[PDB]
Amino acid sequence: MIISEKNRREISKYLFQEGVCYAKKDYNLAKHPLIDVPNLQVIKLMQSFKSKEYVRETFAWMHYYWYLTNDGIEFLRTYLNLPSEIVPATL
Amino acid sequence: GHSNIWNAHPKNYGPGSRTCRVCGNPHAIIRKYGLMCCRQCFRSNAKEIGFIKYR
Amino acid sequence: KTYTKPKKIKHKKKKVKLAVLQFYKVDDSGKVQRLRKECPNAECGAGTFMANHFDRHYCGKCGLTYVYQ
Amino acid sequence: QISKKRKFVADGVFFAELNEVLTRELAEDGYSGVEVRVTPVRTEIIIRATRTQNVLGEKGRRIRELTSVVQKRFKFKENSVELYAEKVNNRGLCAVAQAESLRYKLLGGLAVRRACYGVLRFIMESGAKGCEVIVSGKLRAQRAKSMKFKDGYMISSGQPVKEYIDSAVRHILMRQGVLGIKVKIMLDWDPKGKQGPTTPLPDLVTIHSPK
Amino acid sequence: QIHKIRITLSSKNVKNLEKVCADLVRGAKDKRLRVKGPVRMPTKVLNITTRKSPCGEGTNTWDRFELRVHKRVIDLFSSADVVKQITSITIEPGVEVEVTIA
Amino acid sequence: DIMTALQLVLKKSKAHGGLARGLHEGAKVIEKHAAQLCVLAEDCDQPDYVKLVKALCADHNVSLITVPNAKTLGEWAGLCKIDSEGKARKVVGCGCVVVKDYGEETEGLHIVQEYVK
Ligand SMILES: [Mg+2]
Ligand SMILES: [Mg+2]
Ligand SMILES: [Zn+2]
Ligand SMILES: [Zn+2]
Repeated sequence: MIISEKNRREISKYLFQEGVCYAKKDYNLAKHPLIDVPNLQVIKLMQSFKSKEYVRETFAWMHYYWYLTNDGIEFLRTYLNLPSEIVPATL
Repeated sequence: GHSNIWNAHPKNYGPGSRTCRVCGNPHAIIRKYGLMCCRQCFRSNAKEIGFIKYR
Repeated sequence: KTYTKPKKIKHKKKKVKLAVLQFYKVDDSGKVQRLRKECPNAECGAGTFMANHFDRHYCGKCGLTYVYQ
Repeated sequence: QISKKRKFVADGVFFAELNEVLTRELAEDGYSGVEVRVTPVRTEIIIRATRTQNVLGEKGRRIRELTSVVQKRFKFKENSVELYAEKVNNRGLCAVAQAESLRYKLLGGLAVRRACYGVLRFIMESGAKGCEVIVSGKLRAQRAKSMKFKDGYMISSGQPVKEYIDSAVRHILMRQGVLGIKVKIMLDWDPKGKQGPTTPLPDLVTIHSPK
Repeated sequence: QIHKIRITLSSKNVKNLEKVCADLVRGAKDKRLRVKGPVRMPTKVLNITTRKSPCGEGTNTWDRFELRVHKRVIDLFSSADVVKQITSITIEPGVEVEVTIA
Repeated sequence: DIMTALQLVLKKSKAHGGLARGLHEGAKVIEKHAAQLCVLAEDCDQPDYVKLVKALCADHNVSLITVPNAKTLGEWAGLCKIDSEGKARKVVGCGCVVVKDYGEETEGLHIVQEYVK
């Protein structure tokens, strides 16, 4: 899916800073409740991350639940150019 | 589709503006007390919700 | 299923070998001259040109159009 | 600022949704159930499982992730909802745990009869007055059939069923279709109430021995 | 420094609500405070009647689902600090306690 | 060390994502006055391309550096797929590269700034 660079940066930043993220299955929602990006782009970016094992996806009662993995943490650290010391708030 | 066309039809009321919060189906929604669950899902989750059968 | 009219083909952008190259002219002394206008819009900023249409000037970023007679 | 009716209904809906979310997330880890306790400016959620090491993870990373995602999804104030993982006492007396164990055994290729008999024996050796396990679906053939295993006491009618019977239902996704597993465990009277109902059966009369 | 403190207790379990009301009343009495109540409001019975079948086949049979909400009102004539101390006693789950003035 | 310094600076900028590639974007970024440096590949078959690059860089007072091979410049710009075996394959030549922000100070930045001056 075509995603603006700023939107992808914001999504990745939020995911790494928090380590978890949810999303209601609403493709046409204007903005994600926690992220300024539209809901569809957040859902599809998380699906892309899950497809290559960067995140774990759980679905229940029309909602998504994404949890970052070690490979996902490494990818986000490399891509965001953050120092190795900084880690997701969950740890 | 085009932004002004894709999903542009108003959905402020009617069966198409509401769905089951458990399964997303738009049919047989129980709106009483704000449950917003379809009758099947509500009958499945009634005990957890706190609804008891006395008669 | 059966179809009556020929299948429609989605729009594909035409390819220009060097669209930027024709937006500037360089003299022997080294001075650079721009052969197309620049959008006055602040958001577009400098370096953003406007198309030279046969009745108006069109900006591809903000969509601002100026008609000349 | 909502009415009491809507408040209680929303509390029940939140409990149901949280239970479903935990069941989906903690399937393999084991999830007997959850309890929600509300306190002034603090809500406590206790996760019951047979394997709290998996639920907590290494240094509580998994439980912290669950707490964060629950707080974000349910709009809880930050540092206001916290999760706890507790051991389930007498897991053999929990219908959900036994159903999950049977699901795991069946998904591993174990024969249905052997797994069901083992589950029945484990339940009975755990102090259950009786138990019943039903397996339904396509077993050994394209024609669906039901398998019933039973031992001990069992009641099915009247009010005491709601307290003396613990039951669960689970689906197993096999290669050729879904398998339906039902676990029904009859508890035993417990004066303390920890391991069973704190009420005797209606038609049980005890006469004290005369001096 | 005396005010009519209003305490509203709501719960789905009668036993826990009654025990909490009794504990609050005894705590107020132990401090020589004036207690009015507890006043039992009419029980609220939320009712939902839904068809048993997940389809349209068979005899139309219906499930009567009820959720009962019990509300209690207690009035104390004392200061805010003493009532706050009294209400600090342990409260079992399922009982909501709200404290207000008048 | 000048070539190594330039490569290090370009790689760090790419990691920070503060660099632009191509003339169609290079001219725009340079005209924004946010371009702090320009790099041009010598292996160019279009005299107008190099003439325009040099004229714009001189007019806008932007540091200019030259590279012999355009494919090497593209590789240093990240226009390739890195394989675990070794050097990245599927390379595409990049005629010009521009820098908007260096992200952070580096050893090669000082060498490049000393050389270009
Ligand atoms: Mg009987
Ligand atoms: Mg009878
Ligand atoms: Zn439903
Ligand atoms: Zn413009």
